[PDB]
Amino acid sequence: STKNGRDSNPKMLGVKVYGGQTVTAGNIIVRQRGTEFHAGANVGMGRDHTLFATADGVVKFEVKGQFGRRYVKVET
Amino acid sequence: MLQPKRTKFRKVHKGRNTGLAHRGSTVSFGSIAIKATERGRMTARQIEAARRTISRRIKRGGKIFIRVFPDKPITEKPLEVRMGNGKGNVEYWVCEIKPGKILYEIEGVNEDLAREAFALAAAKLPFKTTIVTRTVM
Amino acid sequence: MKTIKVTQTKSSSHRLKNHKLCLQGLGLRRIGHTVEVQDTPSNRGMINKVYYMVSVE
Amino acid sequence: NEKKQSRLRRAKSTRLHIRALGATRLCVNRTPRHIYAQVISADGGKVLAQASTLDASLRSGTTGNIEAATKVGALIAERAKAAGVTKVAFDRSGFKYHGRIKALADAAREGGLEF
Amino acid sequence: NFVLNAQARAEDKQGKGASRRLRRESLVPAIIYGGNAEPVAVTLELRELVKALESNAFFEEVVEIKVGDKVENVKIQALQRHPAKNTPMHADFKRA
RNA sequence: GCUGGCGACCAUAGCAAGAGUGAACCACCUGAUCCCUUCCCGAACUCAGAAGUGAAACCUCUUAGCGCUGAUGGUAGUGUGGGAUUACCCAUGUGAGAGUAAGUCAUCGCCAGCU
RNA sequence: AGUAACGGAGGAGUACGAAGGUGCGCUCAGCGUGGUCGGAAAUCACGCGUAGAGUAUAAAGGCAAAAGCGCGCUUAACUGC
RNA sequence: CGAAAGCUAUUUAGGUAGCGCCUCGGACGAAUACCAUAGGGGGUAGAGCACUGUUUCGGCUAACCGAUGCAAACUCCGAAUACCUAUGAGUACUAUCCGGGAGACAGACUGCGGGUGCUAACGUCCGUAGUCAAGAGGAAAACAAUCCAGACCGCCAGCUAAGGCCCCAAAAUCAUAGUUAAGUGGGAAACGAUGUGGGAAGGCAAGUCGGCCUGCGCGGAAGAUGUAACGGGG
Ligand SMILES: C[NH+](C)c1cc(NC(=O)CNC(C)(C)C)c(O)c2c1C[C@H]1C[C@H]3[C@H]([NH+](C)C)C(O)=C(C(N)=O)C(=O)[C@@]3(O)C(O)=C1C2=O
Ligand SMILES: C[NH+](C)c1cc(NC(=O)CNC(C)(C)C)c(O)c2c1C[C@H]1C[C@H]3[C@H]([NH+](C)C)C(O)=C(C(N)=O)C(=O)[C@@]3(O)C(O)=C1C2=O
Ligand SMILES: C[NH+](C)c1cc(NC(=O)CNC(C)(C)C)c(O)c2c1C[C@H]1C[C@H]3[C@H]([NH+](C)C)C(O)=C(C(N)=O)C(=O)[C@@]3(O)C(O)=C1C2=O
Ligand SMILES: [Mg+2]
Ligand SMILES: [Mg+2]
Ligand SMILES: [Mg+2]
Ligand SMILES: [Mg+2]
Ligand SMILES: [Mg+2]
Ligand SMILES: [Mg+2]
Ligand SMILES: [Mg+2]
Ligand SMILES: [Mg+2]
Ligand SMILES: [Mg+2]
Ligand SMILES: [Mg+2]
Ligand SMILES: [Mg+2]
Ligand SMILES: [Mg+2]
Ligand SMILES: [Mg+2]
Ligand SMILES: [Mg+2]
Ligand SMILES: [Mg+2]
Ligand SMILES: [Mg+2]
Ligand SMILES: [Mg+2]
Ligand SMILES: [Mg+2]
Ligand SMILES: [Mg+2]
Ligand SMILES: [Mg+2]
Repeated sequence: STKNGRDSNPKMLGVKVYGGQTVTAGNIIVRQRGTEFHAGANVGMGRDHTLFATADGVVKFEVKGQFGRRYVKVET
Repeated sequence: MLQPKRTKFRKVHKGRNTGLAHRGSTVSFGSIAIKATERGRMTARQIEAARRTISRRIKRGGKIFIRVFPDKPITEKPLEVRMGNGKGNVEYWVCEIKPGKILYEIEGVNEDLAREAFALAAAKLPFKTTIVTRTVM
Repeated sequence: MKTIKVTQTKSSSHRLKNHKLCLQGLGLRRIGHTVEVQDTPSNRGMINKVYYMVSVE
Repeated sequence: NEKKQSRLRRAKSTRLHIRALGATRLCVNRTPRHIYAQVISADGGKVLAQASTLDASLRSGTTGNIEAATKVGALIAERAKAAGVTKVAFDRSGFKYHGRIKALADAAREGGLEF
Repeated sequence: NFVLNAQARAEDKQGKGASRRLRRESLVPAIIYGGNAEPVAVTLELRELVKALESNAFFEEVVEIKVGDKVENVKIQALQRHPAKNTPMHADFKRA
């Protein structure tokens, strides 16, 4: 008998809406543990770092700033 | 026989030994080298045996550079146990050998004595080898 | 416009799902069947996917 | 250097929040000798209005005290209303809100600027 | 003095498959760059090159390549050898 | 031609090394009575100023030494079809990382002031 | 995205009225050089400082508008949704 | 017309239930798929040593520096594919939705990517494709799961696939140029050797010497009813 048999249930994280797709307000874009993506314009962040669309438009990923951050934003 | 002083993990996946050795394939420490032209595993016992037969032959003149180090642990199930009940116990350590890998290098010895020593070492190893010399590009 | 002739030369039965769909989307039904298709990039892609079981004029 | 470096670190938070709100910004700067106010667009690139102690109406006097700051606040309020700018967000730019900055901001509130 | 005789290597002789075909017919792909001209791709003969490689002046001298009625004064810049069998796979030449 | 502020852009823009700027501006500066500060301290923050100094700092120039960027070619890997089974080969498509030549001592915008 | 094994490794069955909210402020870890014990390693000063510190707690992913560290006032640790 | 041997749960594991997969009816009809183009996010293969570990040599007074390797639980990098969305040509009763009836929830093998095992097993456990299951025909002597191919019925018609063409047994004792002498072909390793063919060099001068790289062969090679490791003759 060994001491390794455990694991947790899957969490289904990841990008839910890719670049160029249309969203409505409230649509979830990214499920992430930390902020590997940061909220740009028309994108909000939930308590578990979920990125969601706060407006209609199309999704657009970028690399911005001097920290080279990945940003999600919604174009209206 | 060589062994890591410590490791992050005791047991390791089997893996696949595939591809060519493009990294450790150039004579860099000495003047003559033995190079594996075939693929396989090199246990620490084989490394010790080949080093002993080379060093006893060249009679301590010149330096020997061991370019392989056994850092992969290999497990085995004890005799007369069935197929479940977790992973077997570590027995020995191996280095993975891709064709083109330098195993031993000799510095400070003429070519003929070193070739005798390398022929003596080749009969202790499980893959085909070759004797290569240092070039300039 | 600028048609080409496409004949099926091998079987489509045990191929990948999308290779069979490329054959069906070209209009080919059986071994030895010949169809006349417009020469376009959209059709050249389907033909290139299944180059090995098809012959082109 | 160290002072300016730390003050810009202090200003970054309010600046990023104002940019996220998408608001017209009244950015102020204060030196030991002068004071400046700029009404800047939401994109952060266009200066919609400005005022300072270098205006041929405050320079000839004395600058760098609370009275000159009140005068600058009145002037920027007028010039900003002239360009159709009413609702702004005040950017103290790492300066404490009390003092000369507060005098400028109060003169701007009384001038008609809404914040 | 070393003189290597080369042929031009156009595209459709470049890439993985064509390079392997060349090396099967006892040829070596090579490239020449430096100066202000553009890189030129060439095919060398393997025996000529492995013979020149035995000498040491070949690595310290200005050697000459003839793509056909064109002189090229170069120096060897980089060699690529097959890892297991020591045969050279590709050569780099810097215009001199 | 110079400063100031706010941005775009995030090293081809940086480090390191030299060099220069005081009309104005900016910085250092003088003192804290007053408003404000200090788990002690006018260091910082804040206020009242203008006797000095560009010393420091900022800013601007110059320099490939290091960084950073970076081909071409080749190699590794790989989708499909085929052939072999120790991981390859062939046809076709794709094609790195590393390294080499080389390039870099930024480019741009709105506003204000001074020459 | 999901994905099994008596596969390889580790944690949980809590804590906290502040360790929550907010406004304001702050920036480590390590090095060198000096200084009463005091010393490799305490506190002080000065120079660097490549993120290597920290995070109630395991690991991963995050963390400069710091998500890390302080001070004031507070109850949004609200009700209907 | 036509499955499944899956997932989730279960005193559950050879039972059952919901979903997945089948069929019938109705509604609605390109919403769907294939391919092209466009737009996306990856952290795998490979690579690398910038972090965490590990590792060899050398310098320096242990840290650092130069050189040098390695990694499922390392990453300064980083594909092909796959996946998501939009637009478009052509070709396909496609896709959805509402009801009736199910069966099934023991799977197997082959390839590819893996864990485990001895880089054992017609082993075991996953992912992915095909086949069988539920699929006949031709080839592989015989031979579910390999290769070619999807049987509506009939025919003393023709063309072909895989595979073949001396005879058993349908079709070349066909053609051209080479290699092998071992019946190798028609079972096997480290290693051993003036076998024999070819290639690029080299040394010494009636040519000779010994080094490589390769094609095909040789030894290494011992089992129990009877040749018996080309299906046979040959
Ligand atoms: C474009 N780069 C060259 C740049 C420019 C400026 N300058 C400005 O924008 C303002 N001043 C200028 C415009 C140059 C006159 C910059 O101010 C900066 C930087 C670089 C960043 C890099 C930062 C980085 N991390 C935090 C994303 C980092 O890891 C380091 C580091 N040494 O490891 C940094 O130094 C960094 O934090 C940093 O400080 C940067 C800048 O400050
Ligand atoms: C804390 N911030 C203000 C900071 C400051 C400096 N530099 C200084 O402190 C300057 N040193 C002085 C005191 C001026 C001599 C910094 O140098 C840095 C950083 C931030 C870190 C952030 C790192 C980060 N992860 C690993 C925690 C990260 O993922 C990134 C990134 N771009 O994704 C980083 O850049 C980061 O690795 C990094 O390099 C930082 C700094 O270098
Ligand atoms: C270009 N970035 C990525 C960079 C890289 C390095 N290099 C390293 O730290 C290398 N260290 C290794 C060995 C790689 C671990 C760097 O060392 C630096 C920087 C950024 C500069 C920016 C400097 C800047 N200028 C205008 C003075 C500046 O004003 C700031 C600022 N306002 O924060 C800086 O941080 C800056 O002074 C600075 O410190 C930089 C670096 O040190
Ligand atoms: Mg990061
Ligand atoms: Mg703050
Ligand atoms: Mg290929
Ligand atoms: Mg390339
Ligand atoms: Mg590249
Ligand atoms: Mg950094
Ligand atoms: Mg049917
Ligand atoms: Mg229907
Ligand atoms: Mg790998
Ligand atoms: Mg069951
Ligand atoms: Mg079952
Ligand atoms: Mg199964
Ligand atoms: Mg089985
Ligand atoms: Mg059955
Ligand atoms: Mg059958
Ligand atoms: Mg059959
Ligand atoms: Mg039969
Ligand atoms: Mg016929
Ligand atoms: Mg016959
Ligand atoms: Mg004949």
